[PDB]
Amino acid sequence: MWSHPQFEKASTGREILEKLERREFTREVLKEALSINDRGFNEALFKLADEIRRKYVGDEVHIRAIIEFSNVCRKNCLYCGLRRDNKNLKRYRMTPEEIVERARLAVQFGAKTIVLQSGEDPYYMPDVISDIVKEIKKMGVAVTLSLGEWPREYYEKWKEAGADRYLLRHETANPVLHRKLRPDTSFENRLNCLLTLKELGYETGAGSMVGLPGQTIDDLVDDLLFLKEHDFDMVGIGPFIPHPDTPLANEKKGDFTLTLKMVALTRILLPDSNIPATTAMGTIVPGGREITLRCGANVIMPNWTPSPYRQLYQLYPGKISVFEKDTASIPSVMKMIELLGRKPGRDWGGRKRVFT
Ligand SMILES: Nc1ncnc2c1ncn2[C@@H]1O[C@H](CSCC[C@H](N)C(=O)O)[C@@H](O)[C@H]1O
Ligand code: SF4
Ligand SMILES: [C-]#N
Ligand SMILES: [Cl-]
Ligand SMILES: [Fe+2]
Repeated sequence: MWSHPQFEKASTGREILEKLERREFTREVLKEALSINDRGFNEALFKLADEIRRKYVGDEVHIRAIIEFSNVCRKNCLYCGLRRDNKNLKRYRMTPEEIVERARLAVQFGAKTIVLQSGEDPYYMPDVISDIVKEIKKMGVAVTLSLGEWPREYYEKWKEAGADRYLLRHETANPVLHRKLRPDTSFENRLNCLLTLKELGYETGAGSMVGLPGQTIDDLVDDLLFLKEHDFDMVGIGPFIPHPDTPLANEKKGDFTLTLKMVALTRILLPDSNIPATTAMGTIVPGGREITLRCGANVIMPNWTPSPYRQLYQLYPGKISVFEKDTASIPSVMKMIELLGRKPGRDWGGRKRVFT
């Protein structure tokens, strides 16, 4: 028997970068990219992702204004502050008039997509959502829904009402962990919803949380390969942020750098996808969204939920700032985009097929 020494780190990193540039996306390559803790490797990975972003989605940063119109949820996900067992949290629902008029104001401020997100709140489902969507589509903008898991019939009604996109983050592709963290449902259900949305012709968004309890680097690799397999139009990635009024209150927070590497690898794997710099990235690090927009992201989703509701959509701590008026976010993100040397989107920013 003979020795078995490891290879030097910088050269291994350079070999990983070469494999990523040649698009040799083996599990071992993705695992090693996620595992290397060298600032200079990571910077090269971010620059690769940024290059691919420049080439295949360009310099426009698309603005998607989010209205979080109800924090009522029938589910009990272990990570989420809106879980039904959290009795500390004041619940609210916006009327259709409040929602439509608030959407009109975002359109006037220049948002070209309105995102309607909520807890899984049966009050609205399906017909109130259809009515709201029809009204917002008259404003000349795209509509994205992010309402959770519903029957195919509901998704079909909302498509006929005019919805363009659906964001249903897959959370984790590990089916054992998924069920542990989402005890009402399953990864199979979540995937069936994503497949139905695609079949109905939505632009479909998935994406995971990074740093969930029990999640490993091998699970993150499976998330990347899941995203690649389905060629999602949008991918929403952010860190898990523990919420004090949930069973996961005392667990580790997701790591910003690891999450940024997931965004970068997602852009490399899916060159023409729409990738937000998520709210959670801005919560975890000051300037986190700006950094993420330099590491492969091309979308920003300012929070347009009005007072007094905004502060109650408490998915995780620190999500909401109440230091400025509730109309500040769209101008703010426009200034951010200008300071980055980017441009706001000129059209609805739908996913295009320009890579291969
Ligand atoms: N503690 C937490 N940390 C980070 N993101 C969280 C979080 N709790 C929830 N989220 C994220 O918030 C997203 C929107 S939840 C609202 C939409 C819908 N009920 C749905 O579940 O799809 C979830 O997809 C999840 O990725
Ligand atoms: S993640 Fe979505 S489904 Fe789960 S508790 Fe939160 S709002 Fe409800
Ligand atoms: C979400 N941004
Ligand atoms: Cl969108
Ligand atoms: Fe988001």
